[PDB]
Amino acid sequence: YWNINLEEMMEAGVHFGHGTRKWNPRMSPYISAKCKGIHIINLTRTARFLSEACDLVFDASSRGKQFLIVGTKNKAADSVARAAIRARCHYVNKKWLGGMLTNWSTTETRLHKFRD
RNA sequence: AGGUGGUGCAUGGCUGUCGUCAGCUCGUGCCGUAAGGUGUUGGGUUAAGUCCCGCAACGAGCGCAACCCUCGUGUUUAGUUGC
Repeated sequence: YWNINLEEMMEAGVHFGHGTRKWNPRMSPYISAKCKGIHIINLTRTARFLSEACDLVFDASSRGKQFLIVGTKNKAADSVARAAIRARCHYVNKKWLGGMLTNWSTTETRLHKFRD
């Protein structure tokens, strides 16, 4: 059991806090305290900044706009590969080649060469 | 008309030379105010930016290679002034 059964239940488990002394002083209003070296991120402001982030993507999916989910990191590669097949959107996974999001015209010629 | 008269530091054509060395560049996209740079760097590897990996680089063009000519094996076809 926890406090309440909502979205704040799963976020209060093992889904918060990361950086240890490698932080950027620009993200200062987005933290609570520094417990045992690790910087604990505030769940009160994340829930408000997740709401306005979920309001614009819902206002884009109703129109029929396309999304792109990038993730070349080893600890996030397997989760980025499954989430985009279910959503039918663009995704990068393996080695990141310089110029994929801007140079779509030069990289799609390689995709047509794969089909040739 | 004629000039093997001057000037190839006025020139065409052609050549040596470093060199067969292997480099020389471009499109798109990024970096910097900009001139430019990145790709043509790095780690190894080959005769060779040859190739692999890494990497805002991703691809491409000239060069390298190959395609052409002989030599080394055989096979098929045709045999004189060949055997």
